[PDB]
Amino acid sequence: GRRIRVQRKGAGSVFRAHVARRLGAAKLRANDFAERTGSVRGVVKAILHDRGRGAPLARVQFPNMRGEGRVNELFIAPEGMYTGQEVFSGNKATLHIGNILPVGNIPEGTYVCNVEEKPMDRGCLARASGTYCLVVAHNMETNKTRIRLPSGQKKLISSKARAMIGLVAGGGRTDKPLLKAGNAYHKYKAKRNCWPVVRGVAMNPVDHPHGGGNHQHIGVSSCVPRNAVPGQKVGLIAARRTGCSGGK
RNA sequence: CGCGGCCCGAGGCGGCGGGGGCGACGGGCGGAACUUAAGCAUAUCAGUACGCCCCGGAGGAGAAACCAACCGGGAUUCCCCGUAGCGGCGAGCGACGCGGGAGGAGCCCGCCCCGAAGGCGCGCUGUGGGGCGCACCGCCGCGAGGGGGCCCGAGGGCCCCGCCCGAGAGGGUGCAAGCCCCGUACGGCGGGCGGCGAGUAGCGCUGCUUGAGCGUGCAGCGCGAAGGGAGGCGCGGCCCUUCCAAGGCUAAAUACGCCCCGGGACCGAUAGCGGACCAAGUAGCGCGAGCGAACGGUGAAAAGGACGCCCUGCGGCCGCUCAAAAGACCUGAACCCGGCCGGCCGCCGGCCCGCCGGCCCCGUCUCGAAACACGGACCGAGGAGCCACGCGCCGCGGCGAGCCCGAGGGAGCCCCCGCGGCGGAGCGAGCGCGAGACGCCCCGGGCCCGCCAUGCCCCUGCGGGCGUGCGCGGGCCGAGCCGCGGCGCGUGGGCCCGAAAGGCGGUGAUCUAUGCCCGGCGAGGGCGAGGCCGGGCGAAAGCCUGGUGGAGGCCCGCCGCGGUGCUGACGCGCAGAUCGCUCGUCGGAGCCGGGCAUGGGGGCGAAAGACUCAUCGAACCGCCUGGUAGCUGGUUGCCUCCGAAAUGUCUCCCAGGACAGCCGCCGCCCCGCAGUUGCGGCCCGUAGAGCGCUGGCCGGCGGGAGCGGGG
RNA sequence: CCGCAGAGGCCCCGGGGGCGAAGGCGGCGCGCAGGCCCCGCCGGACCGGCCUCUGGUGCAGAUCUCGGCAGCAGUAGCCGCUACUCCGCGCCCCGGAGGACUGAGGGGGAGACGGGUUCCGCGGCGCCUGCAUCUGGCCGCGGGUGACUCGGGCCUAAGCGGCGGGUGAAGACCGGGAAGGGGCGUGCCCGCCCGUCGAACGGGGAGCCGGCGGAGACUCCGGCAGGCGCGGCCCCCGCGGAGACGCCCGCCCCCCGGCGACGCGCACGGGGACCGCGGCGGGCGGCGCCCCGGCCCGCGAACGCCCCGCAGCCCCCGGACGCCUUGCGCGGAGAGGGGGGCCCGGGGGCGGACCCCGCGCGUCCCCGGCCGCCCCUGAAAAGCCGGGGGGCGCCGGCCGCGCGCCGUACCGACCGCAGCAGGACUCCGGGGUCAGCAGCCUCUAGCGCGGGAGCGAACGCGGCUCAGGGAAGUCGGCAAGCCGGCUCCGUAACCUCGGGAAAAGGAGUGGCUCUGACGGCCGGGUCAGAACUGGAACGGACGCGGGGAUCCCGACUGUUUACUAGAAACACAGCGUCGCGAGGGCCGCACCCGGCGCUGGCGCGACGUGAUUUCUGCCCAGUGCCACGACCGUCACCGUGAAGCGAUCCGCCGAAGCCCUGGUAAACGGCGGGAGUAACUAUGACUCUCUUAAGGUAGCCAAAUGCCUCGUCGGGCAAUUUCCGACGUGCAUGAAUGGACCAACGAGGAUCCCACUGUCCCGAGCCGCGCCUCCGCGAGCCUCCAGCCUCGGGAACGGGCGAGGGCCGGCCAGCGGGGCAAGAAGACCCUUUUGAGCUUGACUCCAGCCCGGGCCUGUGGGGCGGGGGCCGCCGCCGCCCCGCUCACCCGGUCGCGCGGGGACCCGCCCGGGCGGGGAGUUCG
Ligand SMILES: [K+]
Ligand SMILES: [K+]
Ligand SMILES: [K+]
Ligand SMILES: [K+]
Ligand SMILES: [K+]
Ligand SMILES: [K+]
Ligand SMILES: [K+]
Ligand SMILES: [K+]
Ligand SMILES: [K+]
Ligand SMILES: [K+]
Ligand SMILES: [K+]
Ligand SMILES: [K+]
Ligand SMILES: [K+]
Ligand SMILES: [K+]
Ligand SMILES: [K+]
Ligand SMILES: [Mg+2]
Ligand SMILES: [Mg+2]
Ligand SMILES: [Mg+2]
Ligand SMILES: [Mg+2]
Ligand SMILES: [Mg+2]
Ligand SMILES: [Mg+2]
Ligand SMILES: [Mg+2]
Ligand SMILES: [Mg+2]
Ligand SMILES: [Mg+2]
Ligand SMILES: [Mg+2]
Ligand SMILES: [Mg+2]
Ligand SMILES: [Mg+2]
Ligand SMILES: [Mg+2]
Ligand SMILES: [Mg+2]
Ligand SMILES: [Mg+2]
Ligand SMILES: [Mg+2]
Ligand SMILES: [Mg+2]
Ligand SMILES: [Mg+2]
Ligand SMILES: [Mg+2]
Ligand SMILES: [Mg+2]
Ligand SMILES: [Mg+2]
Ligand SMILES: [Mg+2]
Ligand SMILES: [Mg+2]
Ligand SMILES: [Mg+2]
Ligand SMILES: [Mg+2]
Ligand SMILES: [Mg+2]
Ligand SMILES: [Mg+2]
Ligand SMILES: [Mg+2]
Ligand SMILES: [Mg+2]
Ligand SMILES: [Mg+2]
Ligand SMILES: [Mg+2]
Ligand SMILES: [Mg+2]
Ligand SMILES: [Mg+2]
Ligand SMILES: [Mg+2]
Ligand SMILES: [Mg+2]
Ligand SMILES: [Mg+2]
Ligand SMILES: [Mg+2]
Ligand SMILES: [Mg+2]
Ligand SMILES: [Mg+2]
Ligand SMILES: [Mg+2]
Ligand SMILES: [Mg+2]
Ligand SMILES: [Mg+2]
Ligand SMILES: [Mg+2]
Ligand SMILES: [Mg+2]
Ligand SMILES: [Mg+2]
Ligand SMILES: [Mg+2]
Ligand SMILES: [Mg+2]
Ligand SMILES: [Mg+2]
Ligand SMILES: [Mg+2]
Ligand SMILES: [Mg+2]
Ligand SMILES: [Mg+2]
Ligand SMILES: [Mg+2]
Ligand SMILES: [Mg+2]
Ligand SMILES: [Mg+2]
Ligand SMILES: [Mg+2]
Ligand SMILES: [Mg+2]
Ligand SMILES: [Mg+2]
Ligand SMILES: [Mg+2]
Ligand SMILES: [Mg+2]
Ligand SMILES: [Mg+2]
Ligand SMILES: [Mg+2]
Ligand SMILES: [Mg+2]
Ligand SMILES: [Mg+2]
Ligand SMILES: [Mg+2]
Ligand SMILES: [Mg+2]
Ligand SMILES: [Mg+2]
Ligand SMILES: [Mg+2]
Ligand SMILES: [Mg+2]
Ligand SMILES: [Mg+2]
Ligand SMILES: [Mg+2]
Ligand SMILES: [Mg+2]
Ligand SMILES: [Mg+2]
Ligand SMILES: [Mg+2]
Ligand SMILES: [Mg+2]
Ligand SMILES: [Mg+2]
Ligand SMILES: [Mg+2]
Ligand SMILES: [Mg+2]
Ligand SMILES: [Mg+2]
Ligand SMILES: [Mg+2]
Ligand code: NA
Ligand code: NA
Ligand code: NA
Ligand code: NA
Ligand code: NA
Ligand code: NA
Ligand code: NA
Ligand code: NA
Ligand code: NA
Ligand code: NA
Ligand code: NA
Ligand code: NA
Ligand code: NA
Ligand code: NA
Ligand code: NA
Ligand code: NA
Ligand code: NA
Ligand code: NA
Repeated sequence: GRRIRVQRKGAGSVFRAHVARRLGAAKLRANDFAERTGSVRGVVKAILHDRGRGAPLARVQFPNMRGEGRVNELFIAPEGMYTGQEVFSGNKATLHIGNILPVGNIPEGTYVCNVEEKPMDRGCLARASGTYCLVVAHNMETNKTRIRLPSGQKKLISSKARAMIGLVAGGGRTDKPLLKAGNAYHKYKAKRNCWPVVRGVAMNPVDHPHGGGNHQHIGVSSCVPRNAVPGQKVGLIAARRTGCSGGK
């Protein structure tokens, strides 16, 4: 046979993300001495649309603390943030929607977004439109805090990791049908080359393990083991069960 | 927080080096497959092709941590000579020592002693010096000797008579030249003590490699030393014989293309190099890597064509130069053709010559070809069992218990000298033992040697002698060595041409597939969604009606973009995919241009195994490669003498082979033969015949002990 | 033995030769033959008998190689693109006259790419210009491309390269962690880190008119302007307004900004150019009759100054149910009103330059303010400018100079072997008819293209008409025909309520003469009505749906086998499952390193089904997958114990895996037989029996799926192997390998009805081109030889052979019975110890991944188990756990005021497991 679609994707070429006309990487403000002691004030300048992304981005201007002038940031906007609003970051930031503060100072039961797994990594956990995390409990003896992820799993992170109050803006996007093939075309034209999708049973044996036969059908079981080598891992990988169980 | 030394680093300046090129030879790495094994996977091809790196006129190797087992040799290289071994123990593969030659050459550093005596801006983290005690090339030149007659366009021709010679090699000149010219032969000049190399040697595990076999050489990882290494079977112990690794240098004898010189039983213009021609790796072909032709000749001398006459010009005639037009050119065949002149159907035979008689188209495979089996329009030229090595047998020559142009050396292609080797004794796994008795020749017996087994005797004793018994090879008064020729087989492209494939290194996204960036484009109509305004109804919620508005992968339709049907035209085309009508779509998942990206078992794919420059169920270019073929086609003069088989056994054998049979040639010897009848002895169970045996099968008539049916 | 080429010898005064060698042509003789010899003619310088030696040594064939050449044959052919004629002069060149065409998406006028001199003048016909040629893109000889303002040179896009270094046997490939530059002017100050690479369409400082040559022009000349620099002379450090703002011009550094700079769309408004109508002036044509009715011309740039400029945005007074668009929209966060400011690719006046006058619909281009749309939001940089703070100081006017390098002719003359009906990007776009940039005719401009004449057979190609009938033709209504514009009337079942729908189906339409309606302080077209009148005619050419009733498949728009398949195949929205929380998942990759990822579960990746509606049954025995399930048995190296001279051998120890215990079917898949039985018969609700992991549920059916089979019954027909409706123990239906149903849609498959017709009964007539005859030009394929039949025998179907019957010789137009006609070493079938693609529970293996030990690799503490009761020595052996930081690793930061892990991981060596993802090979 020849190389499969999954094997060809990993080599780049016509399978790279289309990044032209993107505003940049969205991140929390970097951690420094000024906000390790007090608070730093900024102002929201604009709210913009990012190609490929479902959630809006906000441009926030802060004073420069190692010289003269100003510093421009790029945040993921929580719901309810408006142009001209002033926000704070630091150990002494107040509990308002746009503010950034460490999770140790956030009361249990609060909604947070753009949480950082390890201190000083600039956010990585709740970044897609409509998502949020919950602060569950604190442990002052070990200095660790428990959170609940959008998938429902529970994780322990250090109490010095920062987050933003609120939930990500743009919630409800997936409640509307795409309806037409032309809509999915535009959606994926803003992201990467991955659409439309040809079924494996509709191919010839030379280019997929599912192809061939006098009727269209999968010859064997579709569950493959975890240790299958790269050209073999197609179908359901290491599935614990299959079918529509119906219960919890 | 400052500044001096040492150490470790940074920027600049000066002077010196490096890099790239070379179809051979040389060194170091990486590393195939075709092919053979009648299949194939270990093996082989091959430590090859090819890729990468690096010198030189040579390179590399080199002065024992060597061979050997001897009444020993003694650094490296090159020539002559020849079997241990490895191996689906198959096919295949394969060294070295001893011996004879060419050439010949030896040494250093570290460690140890002194310590700046040194190459002095460096260097004690070591420069410099030493062992300490006993005892063929090039350049320049000169260079002899014939006339007369005849006849030719010109003689180097014919006849007669001469000369030169350290020169009679050759070339030129109007026809075969020692003496017509240049050259050829004969010249000159220049050039006792101290001290021996550590992440090493070795070992364990793993990979490659070798003839190296319980390891030939190398390497990775782990462990890791003091006297050490080797002696072609491992381990432990004790001896003997030999050498001193883990640092370095070195001439000679040897190999070889381009370029220059000489020679040849070589080719002679479809040959010889692809390339004999004032322009060839040229013209021309391909996006590119690459591919790559054809074309020689007047005559001694260009003397390369006078004059004249016709002609509207184009041209023609007549003649001129020359030995000759040999006139763009030597000679000038065949096929095919025009004129004039003679005939009427091919071949063989007879004849007073058109009558009679006979005659299917060759080559090939085949039981069988005129075949409706294949190849062949015609003509010319080219066109296919050669060579090397190995093995067997035959003939001839020389010498003969011997024989022998090895390499090489003597300045003599042909002369002189010149080792192995083979032969001379076999058998046996091996320790080992070891032949006489007869014979024109041949065959056969009989004895003897070795291997195996036995009986008796005895010294020096699992040792000697004598005898006996089967089988296998050898022997009994040596026949070989070298060379030349032939026949057959094997290994090499291997008589000539012919695959579908496999490998190595390179070149392409002008077409086409997908993506990204920058630009551009879409006549005219139809339908009439949300939102908004007026009027009416209603208790309220709300509803009814007229207008406005201008949504949509909506509809009709032009250019564009496609490609349905006629299964129309064309189908030696306009065209290696076109033309005409008819048709699908036409604001969108639309169409078009340029730039850029993805590369071959890879890419790209709204998926047809589609497309990737007329090439895709694996592109193109060159090379391995004249790849292999038990299969199809072809394989070139005459006469004479002999003359088959299409069967048996085995075979991954059934379209092929080996052994036997049939046949040819070459012989040799001298010993009665026969595909026949007659006479004498013995053997066989077929035709026919038959129903005694083994089976089968119609009835008739008698006896009834016993049994059954029925009266 | 004959012959060929060459070597060593002989050839009696030293072989034969211009008194004529080799070779060629014709003719005798000799030899069984292979061959040899002699004679005549041609030719013009070499040749060879005998002996010994040597070899690239003798041709009819190979779909042989190279060269030449025949018949066929004066044959096939010189059919697209409407067309030429008379005279000078010749069908083709030039001129005049006539007749036509392309038809503004041009056979027009110009560029980009590609070509490379094809361009121009003079001359010419040897080649080419498939006929001719006096012509030419052909041949010869001379010429021809001018830039401060146009393009390139500069910028950056998608990309490419470089980078102390890293890796690999190299070639090479990969790359942020590295003491990485300037200024002013000599001393100080500032500063983390690439590119004068990549766009003759994107960005960009500035050009217009007139004229001149033979071939060049935004380039030359004349005139009039712009931009950017340099040098002299004079030469200034801000005022007005109530405000929006105005008016006369400062630079350098740090920071903050702007311009450059950006989507699509139906409409609405403005400007320009084009177009048309009327008037006045100038010129022309025709004129049988009319004609102030026909045609042509009447021009004004860049740039400078002054006025005007709707909508938009802003200022002042003051304090509201008003203002206003086609649509909207706005107002106490300040409307209307009155009075002002700013921008506006534009217009007017005066200059440039001694300007005929008015009016209007439409077309194209550009601009404007709004509104609508997106799970789509519609480039960047050089360069230029402004503001704040700081530091500095003439900065403008006049007058002079200057502006380097390269492209530049011409062409669809380009690619397809060619002067090939193919392919090949863009710009400008008149009149009439009309909805129209459609079709048809035409002004401007261009131009008669592989040649002509005759004739008017068959037959072909492209067209036309046809009595009566009307699908009877045929596999099949294939082909052709019918319909069609606009206005009015009228439109069913069904439906996802949006459609169906132009459903179906009717009627009207010309010309002329009139009437009314709709604006403005002249104009315009449109809509409606009436009389009259033409062969019972009017969308009079052109352009332009035939319709209806049903079944199957796919929801729909879309895509596909370039060159035989456009579909029911693929895609699709929707639905469902599975994996992953970054120290992760999936993939690339020889190594170093990469992609998703400028990402973070409303995400990313892997699969199946395939809109809506209604549903989606039972089975975990098999195979697969999964257990932070369990360590039962087995299962490595290493380690450790016993024995041994040693090599070694025997035990223990026991990671993953398997085994074991469970879960899982929108995982792969699977889903039964035999008997008896109800008051006629028949059937079987019911009973018995064997048996599975479970025994096919809801549905559906002789279906695109039913062998038997043309199943049985009903409908439709005169008559039906077709079609529709039912029936069902269904060879072998069936539930996301999805079941059933379905409005809209379809160059999809199928049956019937209306209308229509040469499809047919059954053919006839006609038009143009070819054919045919002529002048000019002029090939391919094929070919053992030949070319009349019947029978026989024969490789079993003869042109030839045996026996009979016929036939002078030579040609033409046609034709398709033969020549087993041609085109190709059968692709079907078999064999060969010949392949390749693909599969897997064939056999032998490899990457990759998982798991264990050792090295890398430090510094401390502790627990357990082994060397009647222990106590062990504190040194012996194993396994295990918890710290610290210094190795090692990861993150943040411009190293401006700091983190996370950690002796584990990673890497390397050896060992075990998984492993059609991949490789090689076999398949008597
Ligand atoms: K799919
Ligand atoms: K080898
Ligand atoms: K045959
Ligand atoms: K045949
Ligand atoms: K011999
Ligand atoms: K390939
Ligand atoms: K046989
Ligand atoms: K009997
Ligand atoms: K440019
Ligand atoms: K020009
Ligand atoms: K899907
Ligand atoms: K199971
Ligand atoms: K069925
Ligand atoms: K019936
Ligand atoms: K269709
Ligand atoms: Mg398919
Ligand atoms: Mg497969
Ligand atoms: Mg199929
Ligand atoms: Mg230097
Ligand atoms: Mg070979
Ligand atoms: Mg073989
Ligand atoms: Mg073979
Ligand atoms: Mg083979
Ligand atoms: Mg070998
Ligand atoms: Mg050397
Ligand atoms: Mg002389
Ligand atoms: Mg001479
Ligand atoms: Mg030493
Ligand atoms: Mg080997
Ligand atoms: Mg020994
Ligand atoms: Mg040497
Ligand atoms: Mg030649
Ligand atoms: Mg005769
Ligand atoms: Mg006869
Ligand atoms: Mg043959
Ligand atoms: Mg045969
Ligand atoms: Mg036969
Ligand atoms: Mg024959
Ligand atoms: Mg010949
Ligand atoms: Mg003898
Ligand atoms: Mg050959
Ligand atoms: Mg070959
Ligand atoms: Mg192979
Ligand atoms: Mg390209
Ligand atoms: Mg392209
Ligand atoms: Mg729209
Ligand atoms: Mg549409
Ligand atoms: Mg056709
Ligand atoms: Mg034809
Ligand atoms: Mg790859
Ligand atoms: Mg005979
Ligand atoms: Mg066998
Ligand atoms: Mg009998
Ligand atoms: Mg002569
Ligand atoms: Mg020869
Ligand atoms: Mg011949
Ligand atoms: Mg003709
Ligand atoms: Mg016309
Ligand atoms: Mg031009
Ligand atoms: Mg010209
Ligand atoms: Mg020319
Ligand atoms: Mg410019
Ligand atoms: Mg310029
Ligand atoms: Mg550039
Ligand atoms: Mg531009
Ligand atoms: Mg000028
Ligand atoms: Mg010009
Ligand atoms: Mg020009
Ligand atoms: Mg070409
Ligand atoms: Mg053309
Ligand atoms: Mg019919
Ligand atoms: Mg019929
Ligand atoms: Mg039709
Ligand atoms: Mg469809
Ligand atoms: Mg469609
Ligand atoms: Mg096709
Ligand atoms: Mg088709
Ligand atoms: Mg049922
Ligand atoms: Mg059925
Ligand atoms: Mg039915
Ligand atoms: Mg049917
Ligand atoms: Mg019918
Ligand atoms: Mg079934
Ligand atoms: Mg199910
Ligand atoms: Mg099914
Ligand atoms: Mg015949
Ligand atoms: Mg006959
Ligand atoms: Mg015919
Ligand atoms: Mg015929
Ligand atoms: Mg064949
Ligand atoms: Mg064939
Ligand atoms: Mg066989
Ligand atoms: Mg194979
Ligand atoms: Mg395989
Ligand atoms: Na070099
Ligand atoms: Na040299
Ligand atoms: Na010749
Ligand atoms: Na001559
Ligand atoms: Na015969
Ligand atoms: Na044959
Ligand atoms: Na033939
Ligand atoms: Na004897
Ligand atoms: Na349409
Ligand atoms: Na297929
Ligand atoms: Na070959
Ligand atoms: Na002769
Ligand atoms: Na030959
Ligand atoms: Na004219
Ligand atoms: Na038109
Ligand atoms: Na979707
Ligand atoms: Na099955
Ligand atoms: Na294949």
